[PDB]
Amino acid sequence: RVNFSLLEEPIEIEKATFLTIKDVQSFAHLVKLIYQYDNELKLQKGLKPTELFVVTDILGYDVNSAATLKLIYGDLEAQLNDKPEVKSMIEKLTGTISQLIGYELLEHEMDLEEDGIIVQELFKALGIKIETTSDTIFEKVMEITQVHRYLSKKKLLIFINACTYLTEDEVQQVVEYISLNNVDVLFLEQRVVQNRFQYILDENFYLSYEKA
Amino acid sequence: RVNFEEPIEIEKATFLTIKDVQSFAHLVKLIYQYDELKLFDAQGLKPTELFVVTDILGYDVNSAATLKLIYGDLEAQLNDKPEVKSMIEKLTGTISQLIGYELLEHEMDLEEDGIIVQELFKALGIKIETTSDTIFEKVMEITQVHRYLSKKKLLIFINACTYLTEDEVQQVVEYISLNNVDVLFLEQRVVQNRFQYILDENFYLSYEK
Amino acid sequence: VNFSLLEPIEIEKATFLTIKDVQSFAHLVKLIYQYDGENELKLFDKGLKPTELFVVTDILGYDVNSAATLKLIYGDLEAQLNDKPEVKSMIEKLTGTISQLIGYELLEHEMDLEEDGIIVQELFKALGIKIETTSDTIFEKVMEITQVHRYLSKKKLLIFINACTYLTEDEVQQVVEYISLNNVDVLFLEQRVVQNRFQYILDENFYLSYEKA
Amino acid sequence: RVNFSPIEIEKATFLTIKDVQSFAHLVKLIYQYDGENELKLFKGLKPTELFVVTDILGYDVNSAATLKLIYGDLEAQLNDKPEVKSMIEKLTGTISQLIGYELLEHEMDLEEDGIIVQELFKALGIKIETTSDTIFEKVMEITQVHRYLSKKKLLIFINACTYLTEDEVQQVVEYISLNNVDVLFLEQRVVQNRFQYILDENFYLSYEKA
Ligand SMILES: [Ca+2]
Ligand SMILES: [Ca+2]
Ligand SMILES: [Ca+2]
Ligand SMILES: [Ca+2]
Ligand SMILES: [Ca+2]
Ligand SMILES: [Ca+2]
Ligand SMILES: [Ca+2]
Ligand SMILES: [Ca+2]
Repeated sequence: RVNFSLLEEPIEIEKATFLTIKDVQSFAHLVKLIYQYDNELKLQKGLKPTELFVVTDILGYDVNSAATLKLIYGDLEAQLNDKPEVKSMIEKLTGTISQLIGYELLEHEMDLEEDGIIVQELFKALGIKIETTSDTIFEKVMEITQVHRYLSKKKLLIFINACTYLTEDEVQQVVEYISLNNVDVLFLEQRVVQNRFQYILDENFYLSYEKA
Repeated sequence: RVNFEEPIEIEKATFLTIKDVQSFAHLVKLIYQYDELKLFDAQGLKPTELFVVTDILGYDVNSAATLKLIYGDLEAQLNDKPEVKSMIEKLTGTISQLIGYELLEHEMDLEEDGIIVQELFKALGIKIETTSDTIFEKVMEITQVHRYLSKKKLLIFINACTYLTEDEVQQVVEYISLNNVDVLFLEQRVVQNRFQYILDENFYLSYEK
Repeated sequence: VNFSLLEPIEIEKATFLTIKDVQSFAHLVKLIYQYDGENELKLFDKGLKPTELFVVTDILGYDVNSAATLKLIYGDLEAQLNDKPEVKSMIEKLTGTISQLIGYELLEHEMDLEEDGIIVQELFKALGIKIETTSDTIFEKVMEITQVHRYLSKKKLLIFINACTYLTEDEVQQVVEYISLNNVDVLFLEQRVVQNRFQYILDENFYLSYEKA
Repeated sequence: RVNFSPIEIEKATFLTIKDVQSFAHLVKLIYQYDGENELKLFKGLKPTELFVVTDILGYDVNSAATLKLIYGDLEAQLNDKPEVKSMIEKLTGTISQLIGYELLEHEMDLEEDGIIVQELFKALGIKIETTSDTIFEKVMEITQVHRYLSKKKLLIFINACTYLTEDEVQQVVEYISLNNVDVLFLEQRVVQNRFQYILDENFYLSYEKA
């Protein structure tokens, strides 16, 4: 994954790549570009607006949206498909509940009818979601990265200012996760992230791949 | 129970025929307009306490407000069969445990609440069966549903008795008696072989046969 | 359009069908309400989707002012307006003037405000444009349902059940009079004979005939 | 106004937290605001009285409840310019009648009520413009929105000053002091050239000019 704007040199986003932009205006501008994304070019084949995933507000980000739960539930059912001895138990438990309640409908004085219970119905009845209420920014960053692991239509996650919140070993565990799961993410910072390699465009317009 | 040209007393299944079509139309209008024509208790009826059907097969017996009342009642019936409820409680508990393990094995921080019996009712698709209904059956169903909707003091059917054999009518008239529900049947053709208020072409109020 | 259930009766314009036996009247009503295409009632052209069918028993209760009906009526209403261009341009010029004025008000306001335009539909919707139904008689409502049947091109067959029990002999004529004018196929289904007109009849012993009554 | 996890929020007030773990911890505390570990006082603040932004450009300024309030103010404005209101009502009036005849000649029994200004604003899609915003511009708009929502007693911007030059912050602060609202700027690095509370690398609170 490749982008270019004012640099006149293409930056390469492979796994977890850090881009620090010292001058606030140029940082405000690249940020504005990222939200207006459509100038600013993302690649070979140009990225579709819909394949970009941007977060600035880590805690406000809704990770339990309707679409994301759909995939999670899809995978949970799959996982449970591969454990026939468990799926089996579940089926017999739900079957029994249905016979049981079935009887009640009969003894009920109106003309009652039922279908049955499939696993998705169970996921929905259980209130299955990602836990977020007790999240630290670190725990949440991780949760956002994993949703990205899943959202295979989302080609690039850009974090903005996310590092201003994390301790240095915290940044390393996020990187280790991104490395290990073959996803690509850009951290866009205005202040240098300590003890690692990063692109830096400095107070003047000198682009370098230094370290801190 | 009391409604009014002359005051009429509605209790169990009562029949009102109007043979002059215009005055039948006019009354049916007034029935749909209700808020001019006045309906009383033992000594004032609010619109939400009145309930009307012309389209017997189209009426949704499975509407959410009614499904609530049946579910409530179905749960009460569970509650009063303590060994059965306990069986269900532990079976849904066991499910919640199993799925909960699966949550732990899944890579993300996953959470679940629990399964209560109303959720089971909604997951099974508990409703009143209607697909196979005959007009006759649907009238029976609608009538029961009238026993439950006790904020609905009076039920009016219009032209029901044109769909129904004189024997079905009597079934229904009885069934209504066993539930002590007040329902008015408004017709335009006399209902054969029974006592009905009649308002004839020449506007004479009769209690005939 | 055509039905068989037992043989076949063409329904062209305002056509009446009296089923004199109550068992059979009820059976057929059930068939209509259970209509899908795979089941035992058959309605033609050949073709006829359930989505294309349109049945009303309860007339006062029918919602003539639904969103999907109103979209069609507004559409017609737009066209009637394009057929009188001097009125049309006056509307465009008058909404134009509106938009400029409110525009200047967006400029003078502290905040950075933006508008787009007013198009006729938006005017219809701001006008509370609907069919008046509060004061309806059954007769009046029956006209409106017929009228709405006409504008819904997707609805090929309208069916009224027991409509003639609320309607005087004069009133019936006019519905038929309207129906013919507009080339819409509506079937009136009855249990009693309709006074003084041509109908199909199924008698208590199941002979079908086409008679005045 | 008053803050503790003991700080007085008045007009434009900045609070810098130097240890990232503290910062993180407080930001989280802000997103959980109920009345638990940290507290905001006039008497307590309800969570609907609170108003936090981190994602400036993402923030929906054009929400149904905010628009409600602009429209009322726009309407108020209109009413105060009676020559204009009078022109608008004539225009809507004439339109009403033209369509009026068209309904009378329509075959169906067609009915209309009328047009009031609020409906006018709605058919226009009156909204705050944001597609072209810079972060600065958006920051002004949100500050404006805060000025309309009497209900939110406090606005908290987090990391706002990583996107803003010294001169722009200064324009934001001029605006706020002037329209007199309470907005807290929570940062993790010192904002040049102004007074701000500072939490040291623990645990000392001081109120200096940087
Ligand atoms: Ca089910
Ligand atoms: Ca969590
Ligand atoms: Ca639950
Ligand atoms: Ca049934
Ligand atoms: Ca518009
Ligand atoms: Ca009317
Ligand atoms: Ca209006
Ligand atoms: Ca703007």
